Amino acid sequence: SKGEELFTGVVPILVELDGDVNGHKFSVRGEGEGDATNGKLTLKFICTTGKLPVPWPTLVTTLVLCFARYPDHMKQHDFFKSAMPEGYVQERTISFKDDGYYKTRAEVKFEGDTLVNRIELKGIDFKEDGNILGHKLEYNHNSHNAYITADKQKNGIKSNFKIRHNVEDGSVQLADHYQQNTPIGDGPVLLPDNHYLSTQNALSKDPNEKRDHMVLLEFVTAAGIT
Repeated sequence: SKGEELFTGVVPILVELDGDVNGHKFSVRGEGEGDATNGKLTLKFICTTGKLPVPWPTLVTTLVLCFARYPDHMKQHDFFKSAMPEGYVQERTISFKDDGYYKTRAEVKFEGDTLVNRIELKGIDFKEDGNILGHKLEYNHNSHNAYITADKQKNGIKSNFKIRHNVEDGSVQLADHYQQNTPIGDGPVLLPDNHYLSTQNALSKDPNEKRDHMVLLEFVTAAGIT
């Protein structure tokens, strides 16, 4: 639909994150490419301030749903692409069970030929000996479904979902996500019927990279509408 023609091929991506968790300031920069026809993302993220003070897996959801594969019968429900190129604001609260929370605010928009995700993150109330600041999470990210609903009052969408992070002792750390997206422009956006996104992620390391970093492969596909 509207905005779909910006995503017909492979698109370069830039991600910039400025973060502060319990007063520990950090910065992350990512680059790679996205292919919405297959729902595929290929990115490499570097911490540009030293060692990341939180586990890389806790930043995956924060670090571009316009690259989701929406099948033909659902093309009228793709809010994310319909907002382009002006883009959208993506805001989340992420509550970690028995621990602190992240608040994130991002702008996702085209800057010329590159899709850019610029994020501010604040982390508050974390336990210095918990799973997050204590670095106790496995280096992976399991698959999740996220239900998308229309926020007709704000011409946007909303979503809430739980991420289950594997803990190195065999337990699970829950991260409860509430999300709200609002268009930056005022043109015709698509407000969808209820549906969901299915996401898979694989995390790896570049052997020739010396900085603290994360190589990320992601697949996102839409479903739930007949």
